[PDB]
Amino acid sequence: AQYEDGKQYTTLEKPVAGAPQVLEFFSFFCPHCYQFEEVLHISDNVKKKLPEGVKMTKYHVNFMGGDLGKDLTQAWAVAMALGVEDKVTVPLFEGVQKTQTIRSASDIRDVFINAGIKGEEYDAAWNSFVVKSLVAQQEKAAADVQLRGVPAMFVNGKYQLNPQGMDTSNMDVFVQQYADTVKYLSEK
Ligand SMILES: COc1ccc(Nc2ccc3c(CC(=O)O)coc3c2)cc1
Repeated sequence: AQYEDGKQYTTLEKPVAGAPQVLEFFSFFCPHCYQFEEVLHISDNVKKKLPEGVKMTKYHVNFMGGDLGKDLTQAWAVAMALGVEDKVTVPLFEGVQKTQTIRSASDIRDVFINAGIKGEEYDAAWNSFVVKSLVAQQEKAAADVQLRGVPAMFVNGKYQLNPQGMDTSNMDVFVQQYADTVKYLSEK
């Protein structure tokens, strides 16, 4: 077959009932995740290959970066609660990996302030139980699939994208192959 289990994708040994249709996991410490955001725009290109209105979910993970890695999962919960993901994704990636100006929770908060989120607004979200639940939700989704590597994408709780089986001599071909695979999996 053109698409084969073990090539462009793998099949979860224990499917995840009730999982989101397209689920991405990333870390702001993750070098390929930086590329998936700034150079490849994987999420945008996958969205354009799926039908209008399908839900795509993107969660942060704890297992990279120690203390700050957990602070970033909580900050990503704030970003989701406030709806400001598009305002903070690039500054957080660059603060961690390019300028290395993010060394503490205060530095993370600075990124949101500079992006125009009010201080009182950020701190109330940071300390809220709604954000505690969003942190728990991100942890539970990663736990459900025994996640040990990012960037990862899962389709309908059953299939995991295998980008190591995609050719990377041409970045646009790679993005297209990745998005076409998601579309194929979503239609199974
Ligand atoms: C800069 O553009 C790019 C970006 C990425 C790649 N290849 C690549 C290879 C392996 C993985 C894994 C699995 C893992 O190691 O956990 C996740 O994502 C990957 C991406 C090639 C070119």
